[PDB]
Formats: sequence, structure tokens, C-alpha cells
Amino acid sequence: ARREEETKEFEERVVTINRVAKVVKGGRRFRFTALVVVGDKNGRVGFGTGKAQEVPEAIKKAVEAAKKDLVVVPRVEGTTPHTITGRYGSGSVFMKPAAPGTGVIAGGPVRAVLELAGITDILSKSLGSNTPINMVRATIDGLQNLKNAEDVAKLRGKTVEELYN
Amino acid sequence: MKQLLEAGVHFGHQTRRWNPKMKKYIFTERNGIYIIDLQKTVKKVDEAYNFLKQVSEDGGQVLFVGTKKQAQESVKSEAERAGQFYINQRWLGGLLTNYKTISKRIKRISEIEKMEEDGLFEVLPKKEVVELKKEYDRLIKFLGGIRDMKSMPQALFVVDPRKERNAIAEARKLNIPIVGIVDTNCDPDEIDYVIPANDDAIRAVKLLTAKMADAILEGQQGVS
Amino acid sequence: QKINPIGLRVGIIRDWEAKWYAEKDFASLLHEDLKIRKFIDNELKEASVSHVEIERAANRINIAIHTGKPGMVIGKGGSEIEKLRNKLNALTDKKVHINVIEIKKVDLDARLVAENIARQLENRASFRRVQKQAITRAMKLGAKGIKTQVSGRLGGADIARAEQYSEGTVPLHTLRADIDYAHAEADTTYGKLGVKVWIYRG
Amino acid sequence: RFRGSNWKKSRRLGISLSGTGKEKRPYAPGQHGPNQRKKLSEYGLQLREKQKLRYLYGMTERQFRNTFDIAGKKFGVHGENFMILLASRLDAVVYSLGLARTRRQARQLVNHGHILVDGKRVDIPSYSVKPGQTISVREKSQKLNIIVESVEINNFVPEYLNFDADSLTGTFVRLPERSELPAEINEQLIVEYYSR
RNA sequence: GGCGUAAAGCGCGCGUAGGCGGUUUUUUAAGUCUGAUGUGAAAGCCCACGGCUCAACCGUGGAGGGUCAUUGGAAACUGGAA
RNA sequence: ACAUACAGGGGGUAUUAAUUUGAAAAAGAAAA
Repeated sequence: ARREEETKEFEERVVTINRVAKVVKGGRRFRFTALVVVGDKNGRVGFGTGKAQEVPEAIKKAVEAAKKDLVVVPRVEGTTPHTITGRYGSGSVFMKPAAPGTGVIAGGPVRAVLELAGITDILSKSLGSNTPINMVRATIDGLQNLKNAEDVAKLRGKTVEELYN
Repeated sequence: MKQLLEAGVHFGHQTRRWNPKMKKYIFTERNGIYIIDLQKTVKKVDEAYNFLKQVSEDGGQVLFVGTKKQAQESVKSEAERAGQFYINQRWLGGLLTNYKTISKRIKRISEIEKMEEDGLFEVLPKKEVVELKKEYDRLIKFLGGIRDMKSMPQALFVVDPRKERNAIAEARKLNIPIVGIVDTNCDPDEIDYVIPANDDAIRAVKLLTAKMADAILEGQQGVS
Repeated sequence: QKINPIGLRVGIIRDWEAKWYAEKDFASLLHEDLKIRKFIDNELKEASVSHVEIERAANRINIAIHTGKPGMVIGKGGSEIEKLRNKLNALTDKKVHINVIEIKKVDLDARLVAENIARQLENRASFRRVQKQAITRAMKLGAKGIKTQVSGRLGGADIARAEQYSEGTVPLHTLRADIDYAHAEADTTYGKLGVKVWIYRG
Repeated sequence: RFRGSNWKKSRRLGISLSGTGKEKRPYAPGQHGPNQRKKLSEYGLQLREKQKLRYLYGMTERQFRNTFDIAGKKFGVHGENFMILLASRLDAVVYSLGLARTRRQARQLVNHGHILVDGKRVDIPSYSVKPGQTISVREKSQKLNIIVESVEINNFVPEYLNFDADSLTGTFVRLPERSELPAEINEQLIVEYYSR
């Protein structure tokens, strides 16, 4: 939502490429939309969707329009701090934390977000609907709405050694 | 700072459809309108007098965005009093986020003047020259008054922000702070960098935009 | 239909490709110009000549050859032009003289890149890659606009399409715009792919 | 038993599977070998890491799945523990002591009978040695030119294996921690493969 | 998981059974929590160890398994009484 | 009080008709 952001060498990843039509008098003008996430594997994933007349200009436009949408993703040793259910567009994603050494058990779009978010150790399940822009928006609506330990224990006044980790 | 007794006709509203996030800033209700509380007006003015000063010492500009009638001449006369840039007439849809294609039209006010010394007067035919004069008059009209906008401005100043919805929409989506004279139906309550005052006269715009014109002046002189 | 710009701009701003006079006989000059252009069409397979221009003054022809690769019409130091000129003296039974000039900015004229794109599409490359790299290597020299339409069985396709990657000004109706045009055929295994390069350079 | 090429099933997966000379032709086997072969999917990446771990040690995939199910019983991280269970096999240790030149010679070496653990004759390549066992070399058949050829080359015996070369009798000392197993296989796409 | 338009709100009352029920105080102990004892056979799942040259298999030991019963406590909530 | 648009039902406007069975404009990139 904010400014262009080029901190680390990011890693692109194509979630989908769809060929979308527009009916005119004559044939039809069809374009390539290309939902592409980026993310630099220490936190900071972020998606983006761009469309163009041809395919590598569409994924290049989606990379250059994806870097303004970078969420923070607070995490603990390659794992999410708690279980969530991220909701957008009836496309929700269950994200349960995990031990080390279990893989990104996630589906198609949510694995492509999560495995280059830095998170290597998670248990997902894609509830709801299997549309890729809704599942990608629901797993980043999951990951941005996520509580760290020090951020909650500086939000309320009970800091370290007050609650239980 | 400022003063409550300096505010002659510098308080009031255009009450008919006020926003109730501006329930904390009213004084009372006098003569139809909601008049606005001036203990907290002068306090947010001196908080903005700190804020426009302290952030602008490393290449720091303000953008004076006042597009409203009886609010455009205040910015038009007071921006180059301050030495900064402004937009008095027709804020563009897309001037902050859309800088990669209005860099072509921040340069083409200078391009025309790179043709006046080395051949413009009727070396072309007659249907190019007066059209390029109309392009110069429109690009000094609809652009604003900016010329030396090298980067995105790190501060911004909107004057009548209930009408300038896309002026706040590009400053919110570039995380640069706003200063707005919040009238009635301004949705900022979440940001504490607004001015709770009145924009209904020339003087009521003028005396609270002149202090933020001279506010940055005191940011140049002493630490650069 | 879209007319070609070299039809529209001979005798407006760009000169003809033959400068002589003939009134009485008139078929013994143009057809010998056609066979000498067909004989320079044999060395177009290596030499990459854009166009030759016939200057028949009174008896001998100062034919002006314009190749983008100028060092392979002449050979090592001038042998290949002389054995070529003796072959033209055999094949038109008249006198000729080869006038060569060395034309650089090779990606700004239409016939050199039209034979180059038809050469790349003979060698089963994908058409979008050579089309985008031809128009971006013609813009990184500096051009004012390049239309490049390849057409036909596109990359070994079953149905013919018309892949045009226009970029910038190709203003065919402003008549003081010297627009180079060439259509070059590409004999691929899946048929005949016509390129069409339309470069406006001011 | 694989019994096939082990060169042609090592240009497909990409890693060497013998140790160096895989080299002059690194692309792909088959008629569509050098023809600029395309991207791999998520299942293609997970299956290429699974056959990079299967065809190295040489097993069939029922033994690979039943080595994966008894690697999930143990207390650690799972893809690492699977590789400390796979290279604790008697094939990979009798290769990894340098008793054979390659792993298929170590499977022919252990299966025909020519090693012993602890003085007992084990003729299987799916024994998993516990840490602390000694591996003998069957005294009748320790004057074979296979074994005294490949012990004479020093083959970088690792830090979890002590080899006593003049007696030809090595011990399997440690469980190997995850640096000194084969380093050309991501273990994370094995455990991601067997949740698919 | 839903019920405006996708399948889905009885056409709408009066009401019996049933389900749920505002605040405080005292008390009980059926729900509830916590503990002991009996019991939930052996084989099986799981964990660990040993025997088959490893494994399958086999054996040993522990864990787990009930809306179980008897019985000792606690009283915040639901239930009973005032 | 003054302007130009959109909201819904009060009650408006029926010129005077008939349509044709079956396949071929499919559709795609990761890099140089």
C-alpha cells in the first residue's frame, strides 16, 4: 500500500497465469493476468497481480507491482507464533504452527506464499474456496494479522515473564 | 505558537453534515454551526510548528496543496514567501504516486524554454506555435506551481481536505504525513498531525497557513 | 488495406531505385535491370544488401550498392567486386561499375533487419523473442518508431496469425515522414512466414 | 534391486551418484536430452529430491517408505533423522568405510556375505547398524582384490566412522550428525513429498 | 456451513411438552473440578528393550483406553432448597 | 428560498409477424 521497497534481493514466484478475455466488436481482446508473489525469506512476503498483453511482461509487471504490498510476517525460528484462520472473499486458510522438521504442509497458492516468507515449518489447510487470488489474499490476510510475543507483551503492560511465552 | 485572541473569524463550521469523529474538537453550538475549540486548536498548531520544523532539515520540502477558491491565493502568495512549492489550481489525479509519468510533465515546462532561444518563432508552421503556447499555459495552470520537485516531498500540507480526497489518498499511500485544516467531514482522527480550524474565509485559511509557511522557515535557520 | 510507405513516398521525398532515361525501346533497360537485381539477389544470401540503384548515364552503369555488411561484397581487397562485375558484364552484355559505400547503423534500415528476422525465423527461433530484441536493439541505437509485423504460420502454427509489435510513431499519413519498409519472406519447414518492417526515422 | 544404468538415472536427477564422473554430458537422458528441457513443478522438485535420495542408496521405494515410517518414530527433526537412518545402513557404511569403490559394489560385497558385524555373518544390505558396532570383513575372504584395491585408495572416511585398515575392521562409532552425510540433497523435500 | 437474490425462514398467531433464563445472600452437592481404591481380560495400536543374520514376525515391560462403580475433598458456574 | 439526477409507487402508451435443423477464429514462456 505504501512506497516501492527494494531492501533484499527478492525471490519471485508465479502462483498463476490466466488468460482473460474482453469481448469487442470483432474477436476478443484477451490479456494475461499473472498472480506473482515475492518475498526475501526472512519475513516480508508480499503478493501482486499484474496483467499485460504478453506473459513475461505480465510477470515482470506483477513483480514490480508486488513490492509495494510487503507485509511483515513475525515468526519464531521458521514458524508462525500461533494458529490462525485468514479470511478474504470466502477463501480462508488455516495456518497452524509446527515443530522444526515437518515441511510447509500447504496447498498450491498458500505454499508459494509461505515457503518464501521464511516460514519453513507450518501446517496449513485451505478451507473455503480454491481460487488463487482469494487464497493468496487470505493467507496474506492471515500473515499480516499475526501476533508476536514482544509486540503483545509491549502492547499490554505485562511484558517479559508475565504471561507464558 | 499562535493565540486564541488572534482568531477573529478563524472559528466555525459549515454544519449541515458534519463527521462525528469531529465531536471532540467542537466548543459548543452557536448559530447553527459547530464552532471549534481553540484551546486545542492553538495546541495542535504549536505541535505542528514543532513537527514541520524538526523533520525537514535534511532536504525537506512541504507541498502546499490548496485548490479551493479563497484558499488558493493564500498558498499562491505564501509558498514563494516561504520558498517552497505548491498546487493552487487543479491538483492532478496522480502526482505523488504517478511521478514516473508526470516527470515528463515536470520537464516539459522546461522543455518549451529549451526551444525559445534556439528556434521557435515561425521556423515551424503557425499551427504548432500557438498550440505549444496553449500547452505552456495549461502546464503552468493545471500542474500547480511546482517546478523543482526532484523527489517525493517528505512533508505535505492540504488546505481544504474534504474536497481534495485524492490529495490525502496519495499521501496516505506513500506514508508521508498530512497536515490538513480539518473542516467538518475529514476522516483523519487516527493521525495527530492535523489542524482543527476553519477554512471558510481568506483570513481563516490565511492566518493558519501563514504560520506553517513560516514554520519551516525556522527549520532552515539554525540547523541545516 | 494498409498501403506500403515506399509506394507512397517515391517521387515525394525519396528518390527512385533507377536513374536513367528510355523512351523508344524501354523494355531492354528495365528487364536487364531486373536480371541484374536478380544477380545481386544471389549475393544477398551472404552480403545483406538493402537495395541497389541503377545509374545508367550513357553507356556504363555506376550501380550504387548499399550493404550493411560492406566488407563481403569486396572480398579481401577488391577481387570479389571485379569477378562479380565481370559476371554482370557477362549476364547483361553491357558495361557496369560497382559503387560501394559502407553503411553502418545496420539496425535502422528495414531490409537488413527484415532479412535478419526472416533469417532467424528460418532457423526455428520463437518469433516474439527476435521481434522484441529487434525492436529494442533498434531503439537502443535510437529510432523514432519500429513496426514489426511477422505473419503466417506463427512458429509452426496450424492457423495463420499476424504478430505485430508496433512501438512508437509509425505515422503513415503524415507525408514528410521517410518510412523505411521491407517485407522479407522466411522459408520455414512449416511454410512461408512474411516479416514486414516499417521504421519511421526522422 | 535397481540393476540398471546408474549414469542415465544420474543425469536425470542431476547429482553424481558415484561421486565425480557423472561430466561430459550433464543435461538429461533420452531422445529429448539436450532440447532445452522445461521447468519442474512442485511435484517434479519433490520427486527429484526423493529419487536423489533413493537412487543414491539404491533401494526400492517400499524400503524407502518403510525407512521413512521408522524415521518418524525418533526424536529430532524428521528429514535429518531420515538421512541418519539411511546412511546407517550396512550398504552405506560398507561403502562409507571404503571397503568398496561404490555403493553397488558395497551391496554386492555385503549381500554375498563378505562382511561381518561383531563376528556374525550378515548377508543383507538393509541391516541398520547401531552406534558402537564393529564391522569385520570375513577372514576367509579378506584377501580379495576388490577390498585391498579399494582400501588402498584413501576415500575420506568420515568422523562418525573409525577404520582400522591393516586389520580391515572398522567400527561405526557415532550416529552421524547432519553435516557429514551426502551433501547434495535437500532433506526438506522428502518430508514434503510424503505428506502429498 | 447456511437460509434477501444461489437449495434453505413454516403465511401468521394462541399455546402444551421440551430447550434456555436478570441481580445479590445463605445452604446442598446431581452436573463440574481434583484425589484414592476396584476395574476396563490376554492378543492388538503406541513407546522402549531383547530373540530370530536385519525387517516382517515373536516375546517381555510400561503407557493409553469408560457417559464405569465405591469413596475423601472444593463451591466459582449450571442444577435443587430457602 | 433557488438546480438537475437518483431513488418507488400512485397510474401510462398493446404499431399489426413466423422463423430457419447440424461441424472449422483452437490457443500458449522459466532464462539467453
